[PDB]
Amino acid sequence: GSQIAKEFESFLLSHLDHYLIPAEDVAIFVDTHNADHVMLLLASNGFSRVPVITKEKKYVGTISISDIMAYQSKGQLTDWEMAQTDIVEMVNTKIEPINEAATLTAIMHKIVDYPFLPVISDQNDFRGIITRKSILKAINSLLHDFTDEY
Amino acid sequence: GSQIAKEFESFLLSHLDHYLIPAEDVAIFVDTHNADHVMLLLASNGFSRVPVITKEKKYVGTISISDIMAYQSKGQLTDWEMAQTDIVEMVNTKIEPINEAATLTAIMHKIVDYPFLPVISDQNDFRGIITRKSILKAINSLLHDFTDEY
Ligand SMILES: Nc1ncnc2c1ncn2[C@@H]1O[C@@H]2COP(=O)(O)O[C@H]3[C@@H](O)[C@H](n4cnc5c(N)ncnc54)O[C@@H]3COP(=O)(O)O[C@H]2[C@H]1O
Ligand SMILES: Nc1ncnc2c1ncn2[C@@H]1O[C@@H]2COP(=O)(O)O[C@H]3[C@@H](O)[C@H](n4cnc5c(N)ncnc54)O[C@@H]3COP(=O)(O)O[C@H]2[C@H]1O
Repeated sequence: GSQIAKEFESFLLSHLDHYLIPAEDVAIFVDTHNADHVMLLLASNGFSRVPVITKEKKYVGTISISDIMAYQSKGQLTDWEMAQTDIVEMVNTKIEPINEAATLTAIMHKIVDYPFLPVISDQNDFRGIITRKSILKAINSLLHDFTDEY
Repeated sequence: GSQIAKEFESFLLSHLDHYLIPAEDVAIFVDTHNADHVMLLLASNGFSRVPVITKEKKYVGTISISDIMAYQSKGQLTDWEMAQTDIVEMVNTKIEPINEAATLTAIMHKIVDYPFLPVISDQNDFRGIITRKSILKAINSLLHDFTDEY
């Protein structure tokens, strides 16, 4: 009864960096890379959607193969033309990044609509991502601790 | 302290049907439908991956636009040829469906690797799906109840 409630206080008031997949371990795209090779790398990494950053590691947005395809068809561009265009042009900006100072309660409410959230500093530096898998793993470790009592 | 632990017992020992998105509300494909229109409907529903069922509502597998594209390129098939082929040929069978009698602990451990799980009966009837969003919403309602005390 007692130890159960405090484990939740220590969970709810815990830091965001406990659940973060650091920027080094996040497959990203530099906004100046060509679109044809991005379509190629996305087929090799296997991720449906990845973050887009600048050379200074500043957050721009996210990209998927769908985004690249929508741009090519909307602009009627050829395959060769795409290999001469950078990602900036077709970058998705719909996902609003979360600050690294964000509460875990604030994470819980946002991660219900997003498979992942990109994490930024106050100066728009890319810090990594919060995935639903990371949060789900944290919930499972917590439940693992309450099955110890009864 | 007291009311906290029982809410978790009632959560952990709860039925799967509390978190299920019933079969009626799941966008599916009938295994005999043409592949070209499936590529079309997948662009209208917006789901990255959906279940594939038979006319008798028996579970077959799942489909995505990637699966359709991989089949067309691997078989070198033309656009018109795809409109004359049914989904059965390119159906993904990697996701193992969960029984409707499955424990919520068993759900927790499986939903960490899968955005969704297709739910089946003992006779392979499709019952619906368990999404990560459904589980994440259930965790949030639970945390909402413990913030009431302190
Ligand atoms: N290489 C792999 N090995 C093992 N399991 C894999 C995997 N690729 C995908 N999955 C599984 O599929 C889920 C959805 O993947 P998706 O690529 O659509 O969606 C992913 C992707 O868009 C992004 N993501 C995850 N890890 C990433 C990373 N290290 N770098 C860049 N983006 C990442 O976050 C979304 C949600 O991720 P999450 O981990 O919660 O959930 C992942 C994970 O459970
Ligand atoms: N039309 C829409 N309206 C609002 N939010 C939307 C949406 N489409 C996608 N999302 C959001 O994106 C998440 C990942 O979507 P995705 O299409 O890749 O992946 C989905 C899709 O493959 C499947 N799914 C969810 N609901 C479905 C349904 N009613 N019929 C068929 N498949 C469904 O389960 C996966 C995980 O679903 P989940 O709900 O946890 O997570 C969803 C949801 O949070």
